[PDB]
Amino acid sequence: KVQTDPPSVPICDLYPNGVFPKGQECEYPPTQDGRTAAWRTTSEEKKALDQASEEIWNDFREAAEAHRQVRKYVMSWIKPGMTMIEICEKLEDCSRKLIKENGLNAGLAFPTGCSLNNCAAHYTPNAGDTTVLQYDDICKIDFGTHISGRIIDCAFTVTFNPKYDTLLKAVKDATNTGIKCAGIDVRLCDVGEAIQEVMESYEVEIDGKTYQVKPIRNLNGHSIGQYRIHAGKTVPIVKGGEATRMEEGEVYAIETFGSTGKGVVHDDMECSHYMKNFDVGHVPIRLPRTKHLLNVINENFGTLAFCRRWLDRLGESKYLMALKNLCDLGIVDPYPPLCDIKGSYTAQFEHTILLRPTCKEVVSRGDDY
Ligand SMILES: *C[C@@]1(O)CC[C@@H](OC(=O)NC(C)C)c2nnn(Cc3ccc(OC)cc3)c21
Ligand SMILES: [Cl-]
Ligand SMILES: [Co+2]
Repeated sequence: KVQTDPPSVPICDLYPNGVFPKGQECEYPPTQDGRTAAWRTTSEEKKALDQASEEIWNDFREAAEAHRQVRKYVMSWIKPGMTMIEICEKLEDCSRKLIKENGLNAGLAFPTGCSLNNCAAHYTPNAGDTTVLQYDDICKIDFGTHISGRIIDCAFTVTFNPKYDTLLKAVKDATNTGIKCAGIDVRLCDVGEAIQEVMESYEVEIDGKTYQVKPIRNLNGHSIGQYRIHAGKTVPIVKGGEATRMEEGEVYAIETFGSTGKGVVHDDMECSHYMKNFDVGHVPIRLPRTKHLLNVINENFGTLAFCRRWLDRLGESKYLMALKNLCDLGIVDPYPPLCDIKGSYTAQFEHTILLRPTCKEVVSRGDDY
């Protein structure tokens, strides 16, 4: 009936009637000629539509409340000296409990990113990884929760040295300015341009060197679909892209990455993250270890992302060759860590937003960010 400390009560038990709290609700921006969009908020036609999707928005809100409680707990104990494995296991244990993990009905949407320094995304440790979080590290915590395949993608940056404080502010401001710009009929490239303009208004000094903060050109916000983290609409963080448009009822991950490096990421380091190709259909496999592994993936993850550690915990071993086989057949795709140049520093902030008929909801907003 109230949440414990450390948190252990499922979000579903704290809201016994099943109605989960709304995120930050916002009027859409005015149209570019100048007209207002407040009418959506009082329209019967829009209120009807919105109600027809209530159970959906409610599933996102449950997932979002789990994400707020997990991240508040992580900020309380994450410290240099902890191993990356210990941080991810402690976060994931809490997430499993709060989301009340139940197969594909509720669970973890994707592995815990905890990318360091010049690495921006897609690092989680594999077994045996001895990496320890240090005092000068800049660490992107990116973790996802879901209810019925309704995904919260939300991310923040942890530091301990105040030298990064201005970089964190830039990226936060840039992300908030993306969120503000977003709305129905807005051009995706318009959201990108707003993000860029803000991001580059920021100069930062880090150990006696000055930089203008750059958005990472090839990391992008994106639409979200059911059991589909990246559903094909992509949002730049630089100027230049398609001028296509956000539509009513869609869900977006609005993320920005800021960098003191080239502002471009390349694959580097060993792969931890994998995910079935959403568009591959059924493929009969006779090779027995490869068949078994695909069954394990279909059972436990479907089209959601997973990592090596999550196979290990299911009791699978000596599966690397079978995993490679699935990648080589195109059934599974690998997602290796994405890093800017050696020596650079990268930061991230991200929320999930719902483009409801009646209002824009930053479903994952907290008091924290
Ligand atoms: C994978 C990542 O965290 C970072 C990449 C990003 O995709 C893009 O920016 N794509 C461009 C069009 C090149 C992205 N979108 N969602 N996430 C969350 C996530 C997805 C998959 C996964 O494991 C496979 C983990 C996290 C990201
Ligand atoms: Cl400094
Ligand atoms: Co993310």
